[PDB]
This record gives sequence, C-alpha cells and structure tokens, in this order.
Amino acid sequence: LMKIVNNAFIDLPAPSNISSWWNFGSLLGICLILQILTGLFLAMHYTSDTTTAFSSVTHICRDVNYGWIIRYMHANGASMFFICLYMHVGRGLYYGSYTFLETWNIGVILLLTVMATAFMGYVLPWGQMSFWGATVITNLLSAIPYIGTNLVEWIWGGFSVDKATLTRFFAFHFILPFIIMAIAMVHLLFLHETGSNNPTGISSDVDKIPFHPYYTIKDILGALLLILALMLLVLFAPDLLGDPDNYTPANPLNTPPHIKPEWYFLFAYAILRSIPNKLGGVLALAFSILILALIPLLHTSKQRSMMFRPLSQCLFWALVADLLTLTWIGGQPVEHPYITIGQLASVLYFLLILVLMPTAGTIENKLLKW
Amino acid sequence: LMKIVNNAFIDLPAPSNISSWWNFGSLLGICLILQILTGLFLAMHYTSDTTTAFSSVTHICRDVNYGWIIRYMHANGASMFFICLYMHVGRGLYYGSYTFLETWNIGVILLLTVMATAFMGYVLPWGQMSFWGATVITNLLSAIPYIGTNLVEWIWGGFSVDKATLTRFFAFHFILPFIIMAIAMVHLLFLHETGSNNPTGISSDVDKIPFHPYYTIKDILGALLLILALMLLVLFAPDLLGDPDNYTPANPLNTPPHIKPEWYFLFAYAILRSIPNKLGGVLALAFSILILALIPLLHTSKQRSMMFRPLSQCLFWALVADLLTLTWIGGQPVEHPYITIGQLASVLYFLLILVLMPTAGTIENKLLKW
Amino acid sequence: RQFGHLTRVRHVITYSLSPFEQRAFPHYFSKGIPNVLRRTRACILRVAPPFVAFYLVYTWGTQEFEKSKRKN
Amino acid sequence: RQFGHLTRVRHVITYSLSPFEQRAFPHYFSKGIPNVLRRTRACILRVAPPFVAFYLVYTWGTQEFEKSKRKN
Amino acid sequence: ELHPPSYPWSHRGLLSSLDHTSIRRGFQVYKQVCSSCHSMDYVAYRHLVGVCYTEDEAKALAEEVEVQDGPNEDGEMFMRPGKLSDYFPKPYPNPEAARAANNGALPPDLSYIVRARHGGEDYVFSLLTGYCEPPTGVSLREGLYFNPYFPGQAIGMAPPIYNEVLEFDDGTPATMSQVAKDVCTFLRWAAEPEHDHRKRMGLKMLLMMGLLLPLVYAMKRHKWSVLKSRKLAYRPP
Amino acid sequence: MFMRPGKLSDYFPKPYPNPEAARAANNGALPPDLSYIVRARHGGEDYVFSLLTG
Amino acid sequence: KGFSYLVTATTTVGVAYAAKNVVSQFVSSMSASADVLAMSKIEIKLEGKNMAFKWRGKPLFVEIDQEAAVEVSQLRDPQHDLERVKKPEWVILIGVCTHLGCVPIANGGYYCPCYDASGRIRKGPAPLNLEVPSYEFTSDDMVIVG
Amino acid sequence: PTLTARLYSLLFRRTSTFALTIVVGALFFERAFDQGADAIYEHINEGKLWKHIKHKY
Ligand code: HEC
Ligand code: HEC
Ligand code: HEM
Ligand code: HEM
Ligand code: HEM
Ligand code: HEM
Ligand SMILES: COc1ccc2c(O)c(C)c(-c3cncc(-c4ccc(OC(F)(F)F)cc4)c3)nc2c1
Ligand SMILES: COc1ccc2c(O)c(C)c(-c3cncc(-c4ccc(OC(F)(F)F)cc4)c3)nc2c1
Repeated sequence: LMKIVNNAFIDLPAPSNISSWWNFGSLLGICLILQILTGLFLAMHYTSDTTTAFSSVTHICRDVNYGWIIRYMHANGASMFFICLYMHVGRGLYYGSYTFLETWNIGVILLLTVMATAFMGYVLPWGQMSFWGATVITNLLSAIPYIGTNLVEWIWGGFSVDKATLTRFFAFHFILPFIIMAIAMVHLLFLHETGSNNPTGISSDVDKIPFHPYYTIKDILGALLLILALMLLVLFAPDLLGDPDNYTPANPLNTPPHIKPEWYFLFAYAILRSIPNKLGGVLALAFSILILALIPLLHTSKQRSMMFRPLSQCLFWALVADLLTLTWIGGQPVEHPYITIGQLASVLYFLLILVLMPTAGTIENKLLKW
Repeated sequence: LMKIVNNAFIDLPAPSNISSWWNFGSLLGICLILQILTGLFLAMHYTSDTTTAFSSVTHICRDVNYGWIIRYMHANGASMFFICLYMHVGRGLYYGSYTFLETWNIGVILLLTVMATAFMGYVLPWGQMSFWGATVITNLLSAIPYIGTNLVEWIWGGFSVDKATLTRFFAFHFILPFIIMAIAMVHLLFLHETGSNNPTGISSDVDKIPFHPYYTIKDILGALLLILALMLLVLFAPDLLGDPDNYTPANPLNTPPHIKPEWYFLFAYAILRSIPNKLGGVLALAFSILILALIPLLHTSKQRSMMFRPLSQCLFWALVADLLTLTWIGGQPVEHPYITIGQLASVLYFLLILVLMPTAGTIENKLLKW
Repeated sequence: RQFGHLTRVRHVITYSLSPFEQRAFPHYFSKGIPNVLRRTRACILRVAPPFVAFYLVYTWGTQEFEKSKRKN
Repeated sequence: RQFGHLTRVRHVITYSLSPFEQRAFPHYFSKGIPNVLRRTRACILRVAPPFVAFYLVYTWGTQEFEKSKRKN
Repeated sequence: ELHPPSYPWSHRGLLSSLDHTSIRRGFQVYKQVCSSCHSMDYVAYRHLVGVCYTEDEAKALAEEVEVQDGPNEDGEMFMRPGKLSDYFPKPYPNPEAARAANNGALPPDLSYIVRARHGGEDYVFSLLTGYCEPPTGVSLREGLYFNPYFPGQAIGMAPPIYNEVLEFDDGTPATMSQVAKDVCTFLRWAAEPEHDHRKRMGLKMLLMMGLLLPLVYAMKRHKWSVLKSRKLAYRPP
Repeated sequence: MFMRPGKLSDYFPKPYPNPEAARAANNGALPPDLSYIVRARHGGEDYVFSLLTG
Repeated sequence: KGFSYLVTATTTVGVAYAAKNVVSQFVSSMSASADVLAMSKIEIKLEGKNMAFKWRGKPLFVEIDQEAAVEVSQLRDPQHDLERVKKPEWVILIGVCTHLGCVPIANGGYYCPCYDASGRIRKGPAPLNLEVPSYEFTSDDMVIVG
Repeated sequence: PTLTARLYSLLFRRTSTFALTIVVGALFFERAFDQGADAIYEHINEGKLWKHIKHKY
C-alpha cells in the first residue's frame, strides 16, 4: 500500500488540453535522475584534491571505458536542465500558474538550490574559468558591511580559493540533489492538492482525464526528444556551450582574458556588471531571481492565462528578449556600446515586471468593463 | 498542508505501556541524521586518492579546528548505530513484532544496506586493517563458480584493491545513507498503517495515547543518554572499539598479524572461519543475516510476545550468548580451543532459531490445551 | 482528490471510438497544415517584433562594437 | 488511523489528576525498590544462566588457549 | 608473547593531563637520538607552540635544519633554513635507503606509534627498557638484537638510549628511565595532541549531563505522572 | 633512483623538469602543454595551422 | 507551577549552552585550519624589475624620482608614493584590481586586460589603485608580509 | 510568599518573558560554568599545563 501514492501517476485527474509546455516539469524528473547516475559514476574516478582533480577528469575521459560520454551527458545534462526550467517557469508566468503560491515559492527554492549547485559543480574540474569563476563570484559577498570579510574567508576555508574550498564544494554538490529530490516530491504534493493549470486559466474539473495512457506516453515522447538534444551535443558539439579556457588547469597567478560564468547564469551577471556600485549590484543580482516571489502580489488581471490577454503577451515576449539580451551582454566584454545596452536591458527587466505587466491587466480589465 | 503528515509525530495513536526498548527505533533516526552531518564535514577535508587519504584524516585530526571530534563522533557514531539495531531487532523478535511482515522484510533491507556501508566506510582511512579487511572480504565472492573472478575484479575496478576501489566506496558510501533515509520513511509508512506493538503482544486499540508530550520527551531522554555513551567514547575511550593497526597506512606487501573486521561484523566472520569449505562458508554468512526473513514463517505459538512464553525466553537469551560468543571468537585467532567453540556456537545459531524456538511454542501451545 | 465528486455536470454527452477502429493520422497534411498557419498568424505578430528588435540591436551593437576598436 | 473509531468500549471509567497537583517522585525509594527486586527475581533465572555459562567458557577457553601455546 | 605491565602514568587519569614539562624533555630525545633514523611526517614545529616550546624557541629550531624548498627562477631547487610551517625533517629520502641503512629493516614512523601498538606507551617504555641478552638456546643473526617485548623478540633497534646518552636543558639527570619516560610522553602527544583538550570537554560534559539527565527525567515523570497515577473501574448495568 | 628504457604505460617524457626551467630556457616564456591545446583555444585547429603558417 | 516550569527552564539553559558549542565547533571546522593560518602570515622574501609571487594563493608584487614626479591630484585615487611604500626602492603590492577581482600584468607600470610603477592608477576602468599590505623590513634584505 | 511563586508571577507566566530568561541565563551560565570547570581541571593538573610553566620561558 505504497501504490495508493502511485495514483498520482496513474489515476490522477488531469486536464485534457495541455500542450507540450507542461512536460518540462516531468523532464526535470528525468534530467535530475539522469544527472545523479552520471555524476555518481564520475565520483568513482574523481579526486577532490587540487593536485589530482584536473587529471582525474582526464582519467575518465581517456583511460576509462566510456568514461568520457558520462562527463558530457552530465555537464550538458545541466545545460538542458536549465532550458527546461526557464521554459518551465515561463509557462508558470505566461499561463498564470503562480496562483499556486505554495508551489511557486517552493519553485523558487528549488531554483536557488540548483543554481548554486551548478556553480559548485563547475569548480570541480579545477581549471582557469572554474577557479577564476569562483574567485570573482564569492568576493561579491565581501561587499556586505561588517560580515563579508569574515563570511567569504569562512566559505573558502581560508583566504583564497584553494584545496578546502574545492573539497567542500564536492560535498555540497554531491548532496543537495538528494535534497532537491525531496523538495520536488513536496512541490508536487501541494500541486496534487490543486491539480495543474491549462492554457485557458479556467477550472478544468469538468474535462479531466486520467494520466496513465495519455500523458505517460506523451512524457515518453517528450523525454525521448530531450535525450536527442542532449546526446546531439554529446555526440556532435560537446564543447559548444563549454568554454575552452576551462581545459587549462587552474593558474591563480594567470588571469584569463574573459572571465564569465556559463551561459545559464549570464543574464544575472550582466545585471551585476551594469551597476558600478558593487554592493548595489549584488542586491540587484539576488533580486533578479527573488522577484519571482513578488509576481503573485502583482497580479492585477481578473483573468489568469495570457492566451486571452493581448497586451501582456506583447510585454511577455519582450521580457524574453531582455533576458536573451542579458545572456548575450554577460558573455561579451564590457565596452561603451555593450555597457549602454546592458544598462537599458537590466532596467527593462525590473521595470517591465513590476510596472508594465501589472499596469496592462489593469488596462485590460477596463476595456472589459471591470 | 504537510503537517497532516506531522500527525505521525503529534496526534499519532500509540500504546501506553511501551518501555525503553522501542526508543531504539527513533534513535537510529538521530544517529543517522547525526552521522550524516559529521561525515559530511569529513568530506570537506577528505581526499579519495591513495596517496592523500590517510594524510587527509590527519589534516582533520591535527590542523582543523575541532576536526578531530567529528571523526570520533562519526566512527563511534557507527558503533552505537549498531548497538541500537541489535537491540532494536531483538525487541522485534522477543516481543514478536515480526508479524508486521511488510516492515520486517524492509527492516532486513535497511540492515544489509547499512552493514555494507560501514564496510565501505572502514576502508576510506586507508590503513592496513582497512585495506586487508577489504582484501579478504571481497575475495569471498571469488568462491562462487563461473562469476567470482569476473565480479570481484569488477568491484575492485582492477585486479586488486587499489585507487579506483577506494574512490568508488567513497561514492557508494556518501550516497546510500540518503537511500537509507528513504526506506526508513517507507519502513514507518507500513508501521503507521498498523501501529506499534507492546510487551504483551495484545491489541492496544483501547489504551492508546498521543505522542506529542509523552513519547517525545521520552525520546528526548533516550536520545540524551545516547549522546552520553557516544561522547564518553569520544571523550574517554576513542580507541576502544577501534583497532590500532589501522593507524598504520596501507601496506599491501606487509600483512598484519590479526586480520578481522570491526566488532559489529565479527559474529558473521566467526561463522565463516568455522567452515573450512570456502563457498559453503559464504552461504552461511549471508544466511546468518537473511534468516530473519524466515522467522515469521517459523512462528508457531498462537501468542506473540515472549513475556508470556517461558521456554522461549530461556532459548532467546541463549541465542544472545551464542551471538556474544561469535563476536568473541571472530575477534580472537583460530586455534584448536577456539575452532571447536566457534563451530558449536555457529551450529547453535542456526539450530536454535530454526528448530528449538519453533518447537517451544508448539510445546507451549500443548500445555495450554491448544 | 479523485474522480467521482470533483464537480457537478448535467445533460452532457460524449461519444468516442476505439483507437483500433480509426486512423491515427487523419488529414494530417490535408487539414493540419492550414491550422498551423492559422495558429501561426493568430500569434506571430506578438512573438516576432521583440526578437526582430533583438536581431537589430545584436548587429548594430556588434558593428558599433567593432568600429570602436579600430582607429581614429 | 486516528482516535475516535479505533474500537468499541463501554462502561469503563478513567480518573486522573493534574501533574501540577501531584508529586513526580512518590514513594520512589519507599515502594519502587522492592518492585525492582520483584521485577528482578521474576526473570533473572531465565537471563542469567546462558551468560553465566558464557563466563565459564570464556575463562576455560582462555586458559586452555594459553596452555596450548606454552610447551610440552 | 608478553603482555606489558600497566604503569601509574601521570596522564592515566580520566581528567589528568600531560606533563608539558616532560613533553619538552621528550622532544629533545627524539631530536638527538631518533630524528636521525625515524620519520615523523604528521607534525610541525608550529604544533609545538604553546605546548612544550614557545614561538621563538621553536622558531630557532626551525632555523637549525636545512629544508629543500623553492623552484628557483633559474629552474632548480635549493636548500633554506626551515620555518615553523615546515614538518619534522625526514632523516632519509625514501624507505629503501632506510632498509639499505639498517640491514633491510625499516624504522617506522612515530606520529601514531602510541596508537598503532597494543598496550600503548606502556609497551614502548618496556620495549626500550627491556633489552637483555638472549636466554640459553636462543641465538640471533648479526644486526638483530634480543628484546622480550617484541613478536619473535628480534629487532634491528640497537640501543638508542642509556645513562647519560644525552643531556637535558633543565638540569635533569638523564637516566635511561627518565629519558624513556619523557619521550613516551611526547609520543602520546604526537599521536593524540587533543588529549589535554579532550578531557576538559569530558569535564564540561559530565557536569552538564549530571544536570540534564535528572531534570529531563523529571519532566518525563511529570508528564507521564498523569498515567502512573490514573485509575480505572468497571460499572456495567 | 635510476633510469630505464620507457615502456608503453609510460607517458610522453616531459622535456623539462619544471616550468621555471622552461621560463629560464625561453626568456621567461612558458611553452604550454599540448594535450588539450586544440580544445583550449578558440578556433581550434584552424587557429593553430594559421598560427604556425602566419 | 513555578517549581515545575523551573525544571524545564533550567534544562533549556543547559541545552542552549551545548547547542551553542557544537554549532560553534562545526562552524569553526569550516573556517581556516591551522595550516592555512601559518602560511597566511609567514611570508619571507629577499632593479627596475617586478616579480609576481604567491601569498595566500593570491599574487604578490615586489624610477623613484619619476614616480615621485607624478602628481598626486591627477590620480583618480590621490595618494603620494611614500604613503604607499615604507622605503622608496621597494614597491610591495597586491595583484588584485579594485574594479573587479583580476590581475594586472607587471611592467611602464602595470596594465590589466580585465597603473604606474608605484601602483597608483592613471587611466582605465580601475576605480582604485593597488593596495599595500601590512609588512615590515626585518633586515636590509629580508621582508615579512603580514 | 515563597520565591518560586514570585518567579512564576513575573517570568514563567508570559512565554515572551520566559524565553528571555533562558537566553539571559545561558549567558551568565556560559560564563560561570566555564570559569568553574577550568579551575577544577587546572587544580587537578596544576603545574602541568603550558601557562602554569610558561613564565619560565
Ligand atoms: C639505530 C637506529 C634506530 C634508532 C636510534 C631508534 N630506532 Fe627504533 N627501530 C629501528 C629499526 C631499524 C626498527 C625496525 C624493527 C624491525 O624491523 O623489526 C625499529 C623499530 C622500532 C619500534 C618497534 C616497531 C614495532 O612494530 O615493534 C619502535 C617502537 C621504534 N623503533 C621506535 C624507536 C624508539 C622508541 C627509539 C628510542 C627512543 C628508537 N626507535 C630509536 C631503528 C632505530
Ligand atoms: C623553440 C621552442 C618551441 C618550439 C620548437 C615550439 N614552441 Fe610553441 N611556444 C614556445 C614558447 C616559449 C611559447 C610561449 C608563447 C608566449 O608565452 O606568448 C609557445 C607558445 C605556443 C602556442 C601558443 C599558445 C597560446 O596560448 O597562444 C602554441 C599553440 C604552441 N606553442 C604550440 C607549438 C606548436 C604548434 C609548435 C610547432 C608544431 C611548437 N609549439 C613548437 C616554444 C616553442
Ligand atoms: C542537480 C543539479 C546539478 C547541476 C546543476 C550540476 C552541474 C554541474 C556542472 C555544469 C558541472 C561541470 C562539469 C564539467 O564542466 O565537465 C558539474 C560537475 C560535476 N558534477 Fe554536476 N550537477 C548537478 C548534480 C550533480 C550530481 C547529482 C552529481 C553526482 C551524483 C554530480 C556530480 C558532479 C561531479 C563529480 C562533477 C565534477 C566532475 C566533472 O565535472 O568532470 N553533479 N556539475
Ligand atoms: C528540480 C526542480 C523542479 C522539479 C523537479 C519540478 C517538478 C515539477 C513537476 C513534475 C511539475 C508538474 C508538471 C508541470 O506542472 O509543469 C511541476 C509543476 C510546477 N512547477 Fe516545478 N519543478 C522544478 C522547478 C520549478 C521551478 C524552478 C519553478 C518556479 C520558479 C517551478 C514552478 C512550478 C509550478 C508553478 C508548477 C505548477 C504549475 C501548474 O501546474 O500550472 N518548478 N514541477
Ligand atoms: C549510514 C551508515 C554509515 C556507517 C555504518 C558508517 C560507518 C563508517 C565508519 C565505521 C567509518 C570509519 C571512520 C574511521 O575509522 O575513522 C566511516 C568513515 C567515513 N564516513 Fe561513515 N558511515 C555511515 C554514513 C556516512 C555518512 C552519512 C557520511 C557522510 C555524510 C559518511 C562519511 C564518511 C567519510 C568521509 C568517512 C572517511 C573519513 C574517515 O573515516 O575519517 N559516512 N564510516
Ligand atoms: C536505518 C535503519 C532503521 C531505521 C531508521 C528504523 C526506524 C524505525 C522506527 C523509528 C521505528 C518505530 C520505533 C519502534 O517501533 O521501535 C521502527 C520500527 C520497527 N523496526 Fe526499524 N529502524 C531501522 C532498522 C530496523 C531493522 C534493521 C529492523 C529489522 C531487522 C527493523 C525492524 C523494525 C520493526 C519490526 C519495527 C516495528 C516493530 C513494532 O512496532 O513493534 N528496523 N523502525
Ligand atoms: C500532468 O502533468 C503532470 C502532473 C503531475 C506530474 C507528477 O506528479 C509527476 C511526478 C511527474 C513526473 C516527474 N518526474 C518524472 C516523471 C516521468 C515520466 C515518465 C518517465 O518515463 C520515461 F519515458 F522513461 F521518461 C519517467 C519519469 C513524471 N509528472 C507530472 C506531470
Ligand atoms: C511510539 O514509538 C514510535 C512510533 C513511531 C515513531 C516514528 O514514526 C518516528 C518517525 C520516530 C522518530 C524517528 N526519528 C527520529 C525521531 C526523533 C525524536 C525526538 C527527537 O528529539 C531529540 F531530542 F532531538 F532527539 C528527534 C528525533 C523520532 N519515532 C517513532 C516512535
């Protein structure tokens, strides 16, 4: 009598109209379980020490029987694991699922719990962009008054990134996914009290359907296509999203030309490089994420979806462009054309979310005599 | 609306008479959570490579701020974690809780899942008894026909215990406890369908009581005493249950005089050294554990407890002596007095469980005109 | 929650066939295609223009970035 | 499961006090002690003898183990 | 074999600490006798600070021995005076040279020797202080000597100590026993430097646990008191 | 420690014992390793051929 | 009441004592070990040249009239030369940029692709000039940083 | 009345006030206990610890 719990996988009421956008919730359940198996088999041959880590990856990629595929099913198994989110989130914002506050506020807590885990995971190969990535990004906490000089040295276990900084990331990294797996079952738990949303935003109690033959096979399809776009990168462009300077071991006395995190952080980084004031830059960085927790308190339209909200559609897809911009600016260096652009886009990100998109639904209500 | 699940911790029906013996179920919940925090902080300073592991423990025990306490709250945090089991099991056998088959068969699966984890965990310091422990004990699978020469080399990742044998244990070790934590919540789940047993073996639906003020504070007491007997060893006899040859680094070309696992396996080991035939020794070893899954199919008395079964009491406490014997013989060398004893005790272990104890309740039924 | 008492419905009828008795690809090209174009024109003017705007600021920013690094 | 319908009970009475109105250690030595000895004698003959037997085979096996290693 | 005897060491007490003054003497032994033939890889001159030597005294000893450090800008490696961060200098470059220099025998490290030998420091004092001629019927090969406190009673460890084998700084008479006492005290610090700080927590614990155990035991028999005192009756119609 | 003929398990012999000797033998400059040079430089092998041939 | 509530209160005191310690033990574990703290302080050292040396896993860098001739006010970060050095022929500076953490190249002063020979800044994105550690000269040849 | 009754009326009645006692108690307890504990240990191990001999060097 576990399998009363499998009714959430078999006899679960679910709507009928939901298109591919909802599959991205399940796929994380695959990427996560996929990534754990791969990263585990990397642990068998990884060493957490600085004199042996970078080589340890080589032991995998060279001497091991198919050790190399696992590295790239796993690194790029994180990249695809964030294409899935950002679309899994955009659904929740565009189709207005954030009214399930209990889930959404936990959706945030999964995001942060992850997007620090990749940061730790990117260190472990112990190359330049690994080291220098962590060197820059930890120092941002130094901007805080009265604490930062103490907290950063504590996280480092010293006065600069070194051995004990590495070894603890490996332990903070190879644990949190087992904490993330818990919060997912939690995250679903509050969802299975309410049942999922549809493109319309309307109560779908009338046209529910089971889950066992219909969405299962739909998830088998959607999972299959995911394994394509992953393995293509593994089998046709593995260094694509990477950064080749990583394949030089760490040299703390030789700074690389372009320091940057990987593509999935960069929109955050561009916001930071926009502001000259260091501390004020930080609170913008953390706020670019946490602002998701301010969305439902800024809901204004008496409708839920955006299939039936024209002005918000135009603003929504504008926000996506602002993101894509910030992804691009962060990857590119800091000069007078790109500085100016990076400033404008960052202002749009906060402006568009807080002001226009609420303002729209207010206007949209007025046209409908509300 | 998680906290409907906390009704298993607050408003749970529980009997009224249950003495200390049941606390040992909860304490594992403390040791486990305790041990995970400690072993984690050991991961921050441990290195999984052979040229650096043994020193890595020294980095902890010497240079780290209170790194040393954590090693001994953790090693001996495994010893106490098996005093708790063997009493947590003996309850289940003496008070006859094994009628909850769904839990018991999972109680076994927790035991094995653990008692291999300590084996892996004892390797990681990379000393003599660590290495030679793993060298002897893996070879036992070589006794199996047509597989063992292939399987053992696979587990080793080579042809003898070496680097890749170590690094994978560290990953098989620092994961399973997060799997054990799952099975516990499972293990309870089938228990909270039935509610716990009492010393009498009688249905206690009439004299149930809540759990929030009564057993909570009882578990706070029982937990406190546990932290005593742990920290005493840490603060008054840390090398007690240890084995000092471990504090010599591994030397595969220098066999120690006394090879043995630690105290908590030894009764298993004595059974093995008893039998000269190698393979036949193995199937006795695994059967000394798995025999727990044959208990309920050997229940014969129409009663449940053993407070009201005199003959089974005398046989039960005899079984304990046979165990304590096997714990002692395994730690001691192999010579003509101890060989003879180790044979007799091992026969009693299987004989007493399979024959006498069932036979008793049959007789006990006859006296009661059943 | 479960089926059976989710809400209340009255005087509603559903008809359905067995999948073994109907094609899985009926009018897949014959009718599906214009639905896509219909599904396309219905929304494309709301998706395109910010990304259209992106491609321009991408190039203009790129070229101006180049020109900045060249010389007097 | 929960309280309320676990089973059926009839014509049974319970009396109880408030813990703030009664001692926590009543007759702790005066009455508790002989209960222990009563609780002891009731069971001790069933717990002792195998462990009594253990202590003997421990010594006899120990001494015989010693004597084996000495000489002719 | 021979079970060594147990002694009234000063630190045998559950709250007794080490004679730090004796640890000072014990280091002088290892340094003038054993440091030429035994390694101690897992200790630094800084660990001696605040225990048996101070900062400056240990720092002076760091500057007595030369240590191989520093890839020169020319691309070579040189020797410098040691510092406090430096570990105890290994006498030999590799164990084979040791087996070469001791008739195939291996001087063991001594970081953990106390806690790597049954009996502990009691063994070691009896070991050094147990040398004697072999009994009749017994004969050993050249290089190896007799000592009852070893398996097989045959070791390469020639007499390291004896009366006035060295001199102490505090004016102590350097009897073979006085020497072997202090060194074993030092090694117990090496294998367990937490010893002196272990017990202080052991003291803090028992005083707290002396309090929390009865108090918690009261709240238990406060809350359970309802049930230890309840009563029942049976009033059918 | 002595010298022997290499075997197959042996890795490619390092020309220099340490990078400082390299900086010493090349006017402070460091010849980089070449295990990952293709995948450690933007443009890849196209860069390298143009580099030597440029 | 006050008697019974005193039992739990005094108990709570003893808990929080222990709970303060073990946490402080653990958090102290994650802080810098003894090994790092030694190397963090002990930094011994020995014309017209500058060398990049390691210290705390960071770079450490080690004409006079010319640098003195450079005006103080014209710097974005006005500082006199001897305000940055204890002796004029020893420039001890730290290869970390105050704009964002990056290393400048040595040598006619510095350049960062992410200053003068004295360490002060002239042109560029750098908000502040090179920082000077707390050091001392024990002899005419030996130097101790921090 | 007794002291126990006075303590309850002022401190253990309000759970807000109650908690502040416990923190206040911990501070003076943390101070007092450590001083007394060390004194015993030193008294047992008098003349054996570093500071007891440090003055000589
Ligand atoms: C003359 C060189 C030499 C000196 C001086 C010396 N040792 Fe020994 N020691 C050895 C050698 C060689 C062995 C190897 C014994 C063997 O292989 O059986 C040994 C063995 C030992 C053993 C026994 C190891 C065991 O497993 O039983 C101890 C303990 C020890 N050394 C420590 C010491 C102590 C204590 C001293 C005096 C304070 C000392 N060393 C001085 C050379 C030396
Ligand atoms: C005469 C010694 C010498 C030989 C022969 C030599 N190299 Fe170089 N190489 C160097 C040195 C020294 C550098 C350092 C360049 C620098 O520091 O800017 C260098 C730089 C390089 C670079 C560029 C590194 C970068 O980051 O841009 C590559 C690629 C390279 N070496 C590979 C090669 C190739 C390819 C060849 C010919 C097949 C070769 N080496 C032969 C000495 C040599
Ligand atoms: C759950 C969120 C996770 C994210 C976002 C993430 C992300 C990453 C990334 C991007 C890398 C860089 C790899 C490379 O550049 O080659 C990495 C490395 C690594 N990851 Fe993951 N990872 C996650 C989970 C895991 C898990 C569950 C494991 C193990 C079970 C794991 C094990 C490792 C290891 C050992 C490395 C270093 C080895 C290497 O990079 O070659 N990670 N992680
Ligand atoms: C490890 C990370 C995650 C896991 C395992 C996970 C899992 C799931 C799954 C399987 C679903 C059901 C499918 C669906 O409704 O799309 C879901 C729903 C949802 N997720 Fe997550 N998700 C994760 C991340 C996130 C994040 C980062 C957010 C928000 C920032 C989020 C917000 C939501 C919301 C609002 C829903 C319900 C929306 C609806 O039903 O209409 N999730 N999640
Ligand atoms: C759950 C069942 C576990 C058992 C039975 C167990 C048992 C052991 C034992 C006996 C040792 C030997 C330590 C020593 O001799 O000093 C050990 C080592 C170790 N354990 Fe555990 N352990 C368990 C869980 C864990 C967990 C949960 C972690 C981390 C979260 C962990 C991390 C480690 C590490 C890193 C070592 C090697 C470091 C060292 O031994 O000093 N173990 N384990
Ligand atoms: C990680 C290992 C374990 C955990 C976390 C765990 C946890 C618990 C807890 C909290 C209870 C309730 C308290 C109690 O009934 O005593 C329980 C009950 C029980 N356990 Fe486990 N236990 C573990 C190991 C085992 C093992 C090894 C066995 C059997 C070989 C076992 C068999 C049982 C049984 C039969 C019960 C219910 C007995 C009854 O209620 O009368 N458990 N377990
Ligand atoms: C209607 O929308 C929903 C609503 C509720 C959902 C839910 O409660 C869960 C647990 C999941 C889910 C989460 N992880 C993984 C899977 C999965 C599906 C197919 C697989 O099979 C294979 F083909 F191998 F991928 C393997 C894993 C499903 N999806 C939900 C989708
Ligand atoms: C009536 O018998 C039962 C019946 C059912 C039980 C059950 O379902 C659970 C989950 C548990 C339990 C499992 N792990 C840990 C604890 C725990 C208790 C006090 C703590 O508090 C502190 F003082 F810190 F130890 C900390 C943890 C309890 N005990 C059960 C005992």
